[PDB]
Amino acid sequence: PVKHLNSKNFDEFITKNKIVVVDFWAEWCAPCLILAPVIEELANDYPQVAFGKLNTEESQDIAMRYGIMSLPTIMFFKNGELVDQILGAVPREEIEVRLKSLL
Amino acid sequence: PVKHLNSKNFDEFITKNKIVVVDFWAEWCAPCLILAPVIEELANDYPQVAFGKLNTEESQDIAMRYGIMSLPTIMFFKNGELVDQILGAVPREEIEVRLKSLL
Repeated sequence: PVKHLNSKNFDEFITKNKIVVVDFWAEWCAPCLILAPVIEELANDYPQVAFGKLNTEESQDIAMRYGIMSLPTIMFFKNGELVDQILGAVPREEIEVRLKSLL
Repeated sequence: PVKHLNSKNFDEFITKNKIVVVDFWAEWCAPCLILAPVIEELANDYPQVAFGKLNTEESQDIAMRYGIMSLPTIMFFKNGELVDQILGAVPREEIEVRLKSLL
């Protein structure tokens, strides 16, 4: 249920979907890899939210445009606008409380 | 004067050199790219310190071993041991004050 985002489809994803979570990650980032299964299970439980993953090395232009630097970066979008973020691994509860507020 | 480090030569670099600075960076990281010229000029002024750069995407095993997550990460080594770090872009003065303490 988690979309693999790229430079070409990123804008469409956050435009067509009202409430969006984007996981900005990298292959070398241990907390990123650790967080991925929890993002997957959250995507399962919250089909009313669109979840996407953006590999910073793969889509460097998206990473730069958002000034990504601290990983994982979990960004929350509503109506195409960045409304919240989490920097670094956090508990599932941290993500879930922020999701429920946006819903 | 800044060495390009990789998985094979990393340990040697921080072992053979008593005082070392390592710049952990990525191509998509704007503060990383911004900081690179200042690292270069510092390497110029401090030939008594070995400076190296480690591209996280290139040497993922080194990145993971050190639990790198927040970029740029500037790590300071003495006798092969991590003794200080800076997370994120900082002024040159921040790096220079920490360098002078280690010297």
